[PDB]
Amino acid sequence: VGSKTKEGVVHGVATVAEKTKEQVTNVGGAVVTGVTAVAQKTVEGAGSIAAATGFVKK
Amino acid sequence: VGSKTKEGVVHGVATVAEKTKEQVTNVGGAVVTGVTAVAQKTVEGAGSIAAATGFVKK
Amino acid sequence: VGSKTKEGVVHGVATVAEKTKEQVTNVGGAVVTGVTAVAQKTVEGAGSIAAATGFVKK
Amino acid sequence: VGSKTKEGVVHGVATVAEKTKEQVTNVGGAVVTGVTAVAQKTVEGAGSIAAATGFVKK
Amino acid sequence: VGSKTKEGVVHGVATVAEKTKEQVTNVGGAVVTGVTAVAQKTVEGAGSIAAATGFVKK
Amino acid sequence: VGSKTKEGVVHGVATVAEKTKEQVTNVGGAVVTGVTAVAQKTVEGAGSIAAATGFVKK
Amino acid sequence: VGSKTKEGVVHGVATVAEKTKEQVTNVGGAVVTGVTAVAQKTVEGAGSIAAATGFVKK
Amino acid sequence: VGSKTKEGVVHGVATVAEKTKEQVTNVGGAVVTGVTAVAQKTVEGAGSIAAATGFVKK
Ligand SMILES: Cc1cc(-c2ccc(/N=N/c3ccc4c(S(=O)(=O)O)cc(S(=O)(=O)O)c(N)c4c3O)c(C)c2)ccc1/N=N/c1ccc2c(S(=O)(=O)O)cc(S(=O)(=O)O)c(N)c2c1O
Ligand SMILES: Cc1cc(-c2ccc(/N=N/c3ccc4c(S(=O)(=O)O)cc(S(=O)(=O)O)c(N)c4c3O)c(C)c2)ccc1/N=N/c1ccc2c(S(=O)(=O)O)cc(S(=O)(=O)O)c(N)c2c1O
Ligand SMILES: Cc1cc(-c2ccc(/N=N/c3ccc4c(S(=O)(=O)O)cc(S(=O)(=O)O)c(N)c4c3O)c(C)c2)ccc1/N=N/c1ccc2c(S(=O)(=O)O)cc(S(=O)(=O)O)c(N)c2c1O
Ligand SMILES: Cc1cc(-c2ccc(/N=N/c3ccc4c(S(=O)(=O)O)cc(S(=O)(=O)O)c(N)c4c3O)c(C)c2)ccc1/N=N/c1ccc2c(S(=O)(=O)O)cc(S(=O)(=O)O)c(N)c2c1O
Ligand SMILES: Cc1cc(-c2ccc(/N=N/c3ccc4c(S(=O)(=O)O)cc(S(=O)(=O)O)c(N)c4c3O)c(C)c2)ccc1/N=N/c1ccc2c(S(=O)(=O)O)cc(S(=O)(=O)O)c(N)c2c1O
Ligand SMILES: Cc1cc(-c2ccc(/N=N/c3ccc4c(S(=O)(=O)O)cc(S(=O)(=O)O)c(N)c4c3O)c(C)c2)ccc1/N=N/c1ccc2c(S(=O)(=O)O)cc(S(=O)(=O)O)c(N)c2c1O
Ligand SMILES: Cc1cc(-c2ccc(/N=N/c3ccc4c(S(=O)(=O)O)cc(S(=O)(=O)O)c(N)c4c3O)c(C)c2)ccc1/N=N/c1ccc2c(S(=O)(=O)O)cc(S(=O)(=O)O)c(N)c2c1O
Ligand SMILES: Cc1cc(-c2ccc(/N=N/c3ccc4c(S(=O)(=O)O)cc(S(=O)(=O)O)c(N)c4c3O)c(C)c2)ccc1/N=N/c1ccc2c(S(=O)(=O)O)cc(S(=O)(=O)O)c(N)c2c1O
Ligand SMILES: Cc1cc(-c2ccc(/N=N/c3ccc4c(S(=O)(=O)O)cc(S(=O)(=O)O)c(N)c4c3O)c(C)c2)ccc1/N=N/c1ccc2c(S(=O)(=O)O)cc(S(=O)(=O)O)c(N)c2c1O
Ligand SMILES: Cc1cc(-c2ccc(/N=N/c3ccc4c(S(=O)(=O)O)cc(S(=O)(=O)O)c(N)c4c3O)c(C)c2)ccc1/N=N/c1ccc2c(S(=O)(=O)O)cc(S(=O)(=O)O)c(N)c2c1O
Ligand SMILES: Cc1cc(-c2ccc(/N=N/c3ccc4c(S(=O)(=O)O)cc(S(=O)(=O)O)c(N)c4c3O)c(C)c2)ccc1/N=N/c1ccc2c(S(=O)(=O)O)cc(S(=O)(=O)O)c(N)c2c1O
Repeated sequence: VGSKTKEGVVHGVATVAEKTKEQVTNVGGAVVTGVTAVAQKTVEGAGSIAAATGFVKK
Repeated sequence: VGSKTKEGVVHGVATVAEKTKEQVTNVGGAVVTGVTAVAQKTVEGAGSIAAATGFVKK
Repeated sequence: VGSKTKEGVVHGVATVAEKTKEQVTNVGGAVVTGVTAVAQKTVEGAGSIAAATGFVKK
Repeated sequence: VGSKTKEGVVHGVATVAEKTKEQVTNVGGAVVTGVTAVAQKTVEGAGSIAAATGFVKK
Repeated sequence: VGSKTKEGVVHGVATVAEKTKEQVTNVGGAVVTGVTAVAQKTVEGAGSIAAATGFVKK
Repeated sequence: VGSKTKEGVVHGVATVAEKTKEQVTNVGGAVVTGVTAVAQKTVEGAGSIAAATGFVKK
Repeated sequence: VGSKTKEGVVHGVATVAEKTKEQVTNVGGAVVTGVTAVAQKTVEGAGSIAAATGFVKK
Repeated sequence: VGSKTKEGVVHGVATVAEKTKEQVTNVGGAVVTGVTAVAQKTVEGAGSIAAATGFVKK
């Protein structure tokens, strides 16, 4: 019962970022800026890769 | 009972970002800016890759 | 019962960041800026790779 | 019952960061700036790789 | 008399070759197979980048 | 008389070769297989980057 | 008379070769297989970077 | 008369070769297999970086 399982895989990626200026200003919240070539696999779990989750209150 | 399973896979990607200026200003909330070549596979789970989830209140 | 399992894998990545200036200013919250070639696999667990999770209150 | 298990693996990565100036200013919160070629595998555990988790209060 | 001169330049390239098998058989001649991101600039010269130049005779 | 001269330049390149098998068989000639990120600048000269130049005779 | 001269330059390169098998068989000629990130600048000279130059005779 | 001269330069290179088997068989000729991050600058000279130059005769 031979079973192969290629899951949550990422291969053969090539990004090129040319940026003269890159700022992230944050006042009161969350920021999630740059993600590249990210992989995940959960079992009885909750995956949440890029989750900027803000709560401003008073 | 040989079963192959190629799931949640990402391969052969090539992005090129040329940006003279890139700003993200945040006041009170959330931001999720740049995601590229991201993969996921959950089992009994809730996947949520890029979720900027704000709550401004008073 | 020979089973192979290639899960949560990341291979063959090549990023190139050319940036003249890159600032992250943070006042009251969270920031998660640069992630590249990150992998994960949980079992009875909750994976959460890049999670800037802010709570501004009073 | 020969089972191979390549999980949470990261191989063949080559990043190149050219940055003339890179600042991270933090006032009251959290910051998580640069992650590259990071791998994880938990069993009965909660993986959380890059989690800038802020709580500003009064 | 300020003169800028961006000549013979190549920047921001990202190729991705996925090939299961790649053969080059040569019997009597020339072959020039793979060129990528190549640049040149001659002055009183003859540029000739990829020149497979065969002469079969008797 | 300030003159800048960016010539014969190559920057920001990222190739990714995934090849299961790659053979070059040569019998009587020339072969020039893999060139990547190559640069040149001659003055009173003849540039010739990849030149497989065969002469089969008798 | 301030003159800058960025010539024959190569910077910011990142190649990734994954090859299960790579053979070069040569019988009677020349072979030039793998060149990467090579730079040159001649003055009263003849540049010739990858030149497999065969002469089979009798 | 301040003149800067960045010529024949190579910087910021990162190659990664993963090869299960790599053979070069040579019978009667020349072979030039692996060159990476090579630089040159001649004045009244002839540069010739990778030149497999064969002469089979009788
Ligand atoms: C993209 C880019 C931006 C800037 C630059 C310049 C100024 C600046 N802000 N300045 C401020 C700000 C505020 C001021 C304020 S306030 O806001 O009220 O507080 C007040 C006052 S005042 O009351 O005293 O009047 C000021 N004076 C303020 C002020 O001066 C900022 C933010 C940015 C400069 C240069 C620039 N880019 N340069 C170029 C220029 C050339 C580039 C060239 S080339 O040489 O032309 O071939 C090529 C290339 S490429 O090959 O890579 O494509 C480039 N990328 C080139 C390039 O990027
Ligand atoms: C990367 C880069 C940054 C900037 C730049 C310049 C200034 C600056 N802010 N300055 C400020 C700020 C505030 C001031 C204020 S305030 O706001 O009230 O506080 C007041 C006053 S005042 O009342 O006294 O008037 C000021 N004077 C203020 C002021 O001066 C900042 C923030 C940034 C300019 C240029 C620049 N890039 N340069 C170039 C320029 C050239 C580049 C060239 S080339 O030589 O042209 O060929 C090539 C290449 S490439 O090969 O890599 O493509 C480049 N990348 C080049 C390049 O990047
Ligand atoms: C950077 C920057 C910041 C602010 C700023 C400063 C103070 C401030 N006050 N905070 C308050 C105050 C009161 C609060 C009160 S109250 O008193 O009862 O009313 C209550 C409550 S509560 O109930 O929630 O408890 C609060 N939370 C209150 C509160 O948070 C706040 C809110 C903000 C403002 C402006 C600012 N400017 N940023 C700059 C500044 C400069 C920039 C420049 S320069 O070179 O300097 O010219 C250039 C450039 S660009 O050309 O590149 O785009 C920029 N983008 C620049 C830039 O972005
Ligand atoms: C950097 C910077 C910071 C701020 C700043 C300063 C103070 C400040 N005060 N905080 C307060 C105060 C009071 C609070 C009160 S109260 O007293 O009862 O009213 C109550 C309450 S509560 O009830 O919630 O408990 C609060 N939370 C209060 C509170 O949070 C805060 C909130 C913020 C403001 C501005 C600022 N400027 N930054 C600059 C400054 C300069 C920048 C320049 S330059 O070169 O210098 O020209 C350039 C550039 S750019 O071209 O590259 O974009 C910039 N972006 C620059 C820039 O961003
Ligand atoms: C760096 C920097 C800092 C601040 C700054 C300073 C003090 C300050 N005061 N704190 C307060 C005060 C009161 C609080 C009060 S209250 O009194 O009841 O109201 C209550 C409460 S509470 O209820 O929460 O307990 C608080 N937490 C309060 C509080 O935190 C705060 C909040 C902030 C401000 C500005 C600032 N500037 N930064 C600089 C400064 C300079 C920068 C320069 S320069 O070369 O110097 O020109 C250049 C450049 S760039 O060109 O490269 O972008 C910059 N970015 C520069 C830059 O970013
Ligand atoms: C020359 C030659 C080549 C091969 C052969 C077969 C398969 C193969 N690839 N294998 C696979 C397979 C699976 C892959 C999987 S999976 O399915 O999920 O697990 C995934 C992935 S991936 O994740 O990376 O996408 C892969 N890349 C996989 C993959 O590459 C490769 C690269 C090469 C096989 C044989 C071969 N030549 N054999 C010869 C050759 C000659 C033979 C000759 S003769 O000399 O020509 O007369 C005679 C005789 S006989 O008379 O005795 O019958 C023979 N038996 C001869 C003979 O056997
Ligand atoms: C690889 C291969 C080679 C040849 C082959 C062998 C000998 C040969 N003889 N040479 C002669 C002979 C005489 C000359 C004469 S004469 O005697 O007066 O007439 C004169 C003159 S002259 O006047 O110019 O001086 C000559 N030059 C003469 C000359 O050059 C020559 C010319 C060629 C033949 C076939 C051959 N097969 N190749 C293979 C062989 C096998 C291949 C296989 S397998 O696994 O092995 O089954 C598979 C596969 S694939 O499925 O992947 O496509 C392949 N492609 C395979 C493959 O390509
Ligand atoms: C590898 C291979 C080589 C040749 C081969 C062998 C001998 C040979 N003889 N040369 C001669 C001979 C005589 C000359 C004469 S004469 O005696 O007066 O007539 C005169 C003159 S002259 O007047 O010009 O001076 C000459 N030049 C002569 C000459 O050049 C030559 C030219 C070539 C032939 C075949 C060959 N087989 N290779 C194989 C063999 C096997 C291959 C296999 S396998 O696994 O083994 O099944 C598989 C595969 S694939 O599936 O991957 O494609 C292959 N491609 C395989 C493959 O390519
Ligand atoms: C020349 C030759 C080569 C090989 C051979 C077979 C497999 C192989 N690779 N192995 C694997 C396998 C698994 C990998 C796995 S896994 O599955 O998850 O565990 C993972 C990974 S990864 O993580 O790095 O991606 C791998 N890289 C794995 C991998 O590389 C390599 C590199 C090479 C085998 C044999 C061989 N030649 N053998 C010959 C060769 C010739 C033989 C000849 S003859 O001279 O040609 O006439 C005759 C005869 S006979 O008459 O007695 O039958 C023979 N038996 C001959 C013979 O046996
Ligand atoms: C490797 C290999 C070699 C040859 C081979 C052997 C001898 C040979 N004879 N030479 C001659 C002879 C006579 C000359 C004459 S004459 O006598 O007057 O006619 C004249 C003249 S002259 O006038 O120029 O002076 C000459 N030059 C002559 C000449 O050069 C020559 C020419 C060639 C042949 C085949 C060969 N096979 N190679 C193999 C062999 C095996 C391969 C195998 S295996 O595992 O072993 O099954 C597998 C595989 S693969 O699956 O991975 O593709 C392969 N590719 C294999 C492979 O490539
Ligand atoms: C390794 C190998 C070598 C040769 C081979 C052997 C002898 C030979 N003889 N040379 C001659 C002879 C006579 C000359 C004469 S004459 O006597 O008057 O006729 C005249 C003249 S002249 O007038 O020009 O002066 C000459 N030049 C002559 C000449 O050059 C030559 C030329 C070549 C042949 C085959 C060979 N086999 N190699 C193998 C062998 C095995 C390979 C195997 S295995 O595991 O062993 O199965 C596998 C594999 S693979 O799967 O990985 O591809 C392989 N590729 C293998 C492989 O390549």
